[PDB]
Amino acid sequence: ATIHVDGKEYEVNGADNLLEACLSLGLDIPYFCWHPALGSVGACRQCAVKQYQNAEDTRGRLVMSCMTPASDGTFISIDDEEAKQFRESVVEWLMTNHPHDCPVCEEGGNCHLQDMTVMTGHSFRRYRFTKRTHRNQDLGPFISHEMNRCIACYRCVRYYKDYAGGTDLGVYGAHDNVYFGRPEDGTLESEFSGNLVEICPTGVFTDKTHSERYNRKWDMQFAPSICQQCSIGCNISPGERYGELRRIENRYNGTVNHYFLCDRGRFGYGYVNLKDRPRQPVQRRGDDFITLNAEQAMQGAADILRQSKKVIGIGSPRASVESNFALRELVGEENFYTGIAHGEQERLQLALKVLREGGIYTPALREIESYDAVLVLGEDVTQTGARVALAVRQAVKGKAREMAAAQKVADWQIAAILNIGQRAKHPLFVTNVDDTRLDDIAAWTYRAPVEDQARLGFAIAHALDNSAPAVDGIEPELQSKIDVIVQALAGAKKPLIISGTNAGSLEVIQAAANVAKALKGRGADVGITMIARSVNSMGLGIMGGGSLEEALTELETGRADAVVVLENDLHRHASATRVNAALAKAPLVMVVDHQRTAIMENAHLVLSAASFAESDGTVINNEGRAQRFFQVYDPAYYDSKTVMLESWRWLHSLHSTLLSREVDWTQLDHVIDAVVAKIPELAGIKDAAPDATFRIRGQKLAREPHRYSGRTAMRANISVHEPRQPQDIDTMFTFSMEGNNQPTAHRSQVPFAWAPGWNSPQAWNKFQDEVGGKLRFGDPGVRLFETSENGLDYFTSVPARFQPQDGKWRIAPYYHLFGSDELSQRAPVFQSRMPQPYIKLNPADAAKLGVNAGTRVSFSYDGNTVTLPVEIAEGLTAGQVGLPMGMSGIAPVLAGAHLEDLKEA
Amino acid sequence: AFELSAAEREAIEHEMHHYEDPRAASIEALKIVQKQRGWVPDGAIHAIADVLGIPASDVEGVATFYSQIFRQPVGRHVIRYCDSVVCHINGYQGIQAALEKKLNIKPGQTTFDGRFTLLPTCCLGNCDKGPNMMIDEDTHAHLTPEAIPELLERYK
Amino acid sequence: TEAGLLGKNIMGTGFDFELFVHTGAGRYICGEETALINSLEGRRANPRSKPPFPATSGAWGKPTCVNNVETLCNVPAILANGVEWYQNISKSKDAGTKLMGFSGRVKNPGLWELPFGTTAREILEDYAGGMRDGLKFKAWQPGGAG
Ligand SMILES: Cc1cc2nc3c(=O)[nH]c(=O)nc-3n(C[C@H](O)[C@H](O)[C@H](O)COP(=O)(O)O)c2cc1C
Ligand code: SF4
Ligand code: SF4
Ligand code: SF4
Ligand code: FES
Ligand code: FES
Ligand SMILES: [Ca+2]
Repeated sequence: ATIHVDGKEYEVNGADNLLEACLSLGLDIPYFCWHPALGSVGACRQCAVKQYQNAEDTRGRLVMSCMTPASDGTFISIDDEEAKQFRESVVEWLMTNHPHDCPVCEEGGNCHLQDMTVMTGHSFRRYRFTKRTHRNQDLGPFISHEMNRCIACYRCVRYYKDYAGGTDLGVYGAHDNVYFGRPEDGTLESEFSGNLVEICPTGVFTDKTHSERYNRKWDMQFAPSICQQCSIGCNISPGERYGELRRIENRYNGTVNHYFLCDRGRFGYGYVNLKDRPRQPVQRRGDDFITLNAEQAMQGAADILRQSKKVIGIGSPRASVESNFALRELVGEENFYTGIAHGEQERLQLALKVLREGGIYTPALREIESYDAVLVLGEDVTQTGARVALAVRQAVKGKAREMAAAQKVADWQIAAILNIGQRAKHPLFVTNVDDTRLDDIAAWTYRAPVEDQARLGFAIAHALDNSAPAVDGIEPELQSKIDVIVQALAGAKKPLIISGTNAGSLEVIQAAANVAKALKGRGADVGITMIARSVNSMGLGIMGGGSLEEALTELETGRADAVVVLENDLHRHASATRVNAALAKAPLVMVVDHQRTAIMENAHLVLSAASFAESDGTVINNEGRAQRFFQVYDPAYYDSKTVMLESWRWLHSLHSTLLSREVDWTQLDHVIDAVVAKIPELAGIKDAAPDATFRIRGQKLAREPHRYSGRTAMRANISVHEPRQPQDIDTMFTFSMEGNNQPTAHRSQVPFAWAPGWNSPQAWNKFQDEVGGKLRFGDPGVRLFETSENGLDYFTSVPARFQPQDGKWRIAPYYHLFGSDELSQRAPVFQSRMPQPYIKLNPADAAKLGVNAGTRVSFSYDGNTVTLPVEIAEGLTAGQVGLPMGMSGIAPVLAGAHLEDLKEA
Repeated sequence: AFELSAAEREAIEHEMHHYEDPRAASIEALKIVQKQRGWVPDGAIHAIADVLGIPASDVEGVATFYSQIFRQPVGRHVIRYCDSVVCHINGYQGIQAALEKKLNIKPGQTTFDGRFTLLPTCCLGNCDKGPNMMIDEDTHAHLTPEAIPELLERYK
Repeated sequence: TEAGLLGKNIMGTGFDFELFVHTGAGRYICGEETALINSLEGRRANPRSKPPFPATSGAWGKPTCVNNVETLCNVPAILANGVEWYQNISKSKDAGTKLMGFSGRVKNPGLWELPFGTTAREILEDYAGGMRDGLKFKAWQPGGAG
């Protein structure tokens, strides 16, 4: 199209509204109620521009730019006096009841309302009457509530209800007494309640975890990183102050996690600030855990490895590509073992084979929202890959969007979208051992054991295409439901099959692969998504290695007398007794870790590794996209005796000391080159981010904002002499003010969004090419593998029915967003949000044992009896028993396994 | 501790098949609970949400949006005197002063024994016979401050 | 309903129609058409912006039209006593009659019916009969509070 803004010609998209078209061009228009993801409602009355009918018009007409489409030849004015007077008046009306709270408000310096008050030029108050006040509700441990600061812009209710699909946040009252919150006191039950701290333009919803140890946005040292709490790999901005990780802000990625994270990845960062973490290397001599610096620890470790007959290495899916590869070089690729069990590794390798050899295009997380039918097989998406569940909700509302678009309604008229789309929505068929959080919008939910879920998928694949292996033993009404699912998937333009490794069944993955292949063979634009468990599970699968059982047999037989455990607690993937016995038999245990685990008591040496906040590296997400995360802060800047190095740095210097008897603290780009030389299937991680020589017109990228304060006084209590600015030889970033964070800088790794006049999270509008689109100069991250030309073949191994045998109980995994990822359970703010460990039972099974709800029953697995209180699950099937995966004592490896001696305590 | 009765649930269902959307019976269900108890307690919002299927936030927003659905407990009889423009021309101020002298309360407050609750209301559709005062089933018109004690003593 | 005027098979026409009465809950904004549609659906009575329009997507997205009581009561006269006769009632740009009256400190408040073109003074001293004793005409407001 063509618009005339103050006489200047501009070329914009004709389908866009005028506010987003003018914001894409860099023009500044105040706005509150419009969000790029939530659509438009036109409440705040802030985006007024004067539109003219033709080229020569004097009076014009004041119009709302978030309702006005950017049609061809549209003449508007922004800076003329009438529009500025109206926008200043609207800001003034918002400022009548606003509390005098900016010094004691967590949004100060990060406030959209402050930015728009300053931008409109309104600074003189002529209101002398009283201001309305509101009582503050309790929203739980994550979100702090303060309703005095609200401007009634309706963004919270729009996001939480329409977008996030929540049910316990609403607007109450009329006129100026509108109240936004829950009907009563309680925790916000949505898994994406944390995004309200960025959706809300004011300080109504604030980060309570940040509020405990609060600092302003200009004082925060930011870095671009990847969230380490599940396999989705949402881009984040961890920001620190005074040596502790303070906040996790959302980092815009137009491909993955544009405006939204989940609650686990926003509030589960508290394990970094734990005081029991190893900070210096520790050697156990006799029973004395003495403390070394880096050099003597490396020398002694290299010696004690040098007179050992065989050294094995147990990596982890928590660790990065570089650290696992450095361990692989240290011990040799024959003696390198992945830290996961055999069944988990089999499921992970099958998921990788489906992704990179199945011939079906795996979609990006932003691209999930543009699919017409979703079949989720076996994966509890909301509890394991929650952001994928949010994107699935968007794809389900896509039917209402399409129905509105068929009747001359644009995509930003979300009110008309919901008016036309009353209750019609895209088909969603979720399958699990119990009820999920997607069942409120799902067209069908199938509660069945994982064998029966796999059989459902196999029957769907056979009904879609007769070349798939058939299933015998389908009940007729279940067959009618298969026909309904097949009719929904066949009529869809873009179907999407979502599975993963969390179900604990290979056959569900095989069934999802066969459904995707059958839909591909009909000519549909089918996509397949696979949810892995940990942050770098796909990278560990691509790198490969032996399973944990092989390493345990090597330690127990005596062929290996030296074990190097990299960032693995070893109890989540194997039984505790076997791991403890194997590590007790081994005369040399060396744990390279950043979290105090149970295996460090048996460890002979502990290398204090760094977490994601104090290290760089590359992680591969569930879609196969390599993503680089950078160090946020130097740990030794505040505590000089802290020796907390990168895991790959520790292992590379250990290998160098073992070989040539000197320490070699390498550079990250050297390890990247070693990975892309030794491992050609990981050769794409070089393009994930540019190397340390990357500059923007000669200068590096600044970690901290321009107004970083206190630099001559933040360490003055230790010494009045200012220390060294920490030098970053690994990355293109600097630990200082002196860098570049321009929105027009030719770069993709943006540490934080800030623009002059835009201090809120709305500065991402300045950092994007067009608002709500991609990051300018491309989104960061690169896919490792392309879609294969030829696919796989149909998996003929159709599993049998689940037969409940007496005395044996099938463990059904019940994942929790707060409690399954180990590092998140380490966080102290998650210990109040997580539920108490309850064992889930069928009513028929509870009647058979004669136990009621809440009774403590004991069960013995691997020779250890543990007691749990019983919760009655109606959606479970008979012969199964529900257990919470990931909690203390209940490893996620227990999923899909039998359980013995289920009796009342 | 709340439980919808069989009669209230039957009335809510009977209102529910009138419309094609169970959400459309939310206002009438709230009015049914209002008639059968006098006010809408905290558990009633959750009960209406459970019966209808809509979330409790929607029912709470509907109950708090409308002025004639009471969420706080009131007395046995409510007083809803018109304070709009025509009744202001007719002089509702004397009626309000007489009511505040008799009941010894404030508009919006209730009596100590729960005998009456003093409230203003919107237009009552009785401008030609203003001022008007709305009690539970009666629309008293041609109000005078001398007749307020005579009118308030016939309700117990 | 007991006379067959509503429901099925209305005097052999075959047109199916049924009417239900929904009582309000005391809010002035419910009178607006889009807000009436929103309050009929059971939500908070918030108006809807144009576009869209309630003639296309009204109640629950369906075609829905809302008419006043006076319009729906003037419809039978237009339909039964002819169209050109209804045009020959008031000789002005507006055709038809209107319910009219005065209220507030007048001698005879009430409601009458007047054709278009009637001056406002003709209700003061004729139908209302003027005001009470010792009252001067300071102001008047024709169309209610808005
Ligand atoms: C704020 C507002 C309040 C209204 N209240 C009423 C009302 O109470 N009763 C009524 O019959 N019309 C009311 N109307 C008018 C109609 O709702 C609507 O605007 C339209 O004029 C109806 O056209 P009609 O006369 O053909 O029915 C109101 C209009 C507005 C803008
Ligand atoms: S929300 Fe913004 S304007 Fe309001 S008190 Fe906080 S910083 Fe100030
Ligand atoms: S609480 Fe925040 S997001 Fe919600 S209406 Fe108020 S200012 Fe807007
Ligand atoms: S969905 Fe996973 S990767 Fe994304 S924020 Fe949540 S825990 Fe982190
Ligand atoms: S942004 Fe347009 S009125 Fe709110
Ligand atoms: S103004 Fe009071 S009844 Fe109408
Ligand atoms: Ca580093």
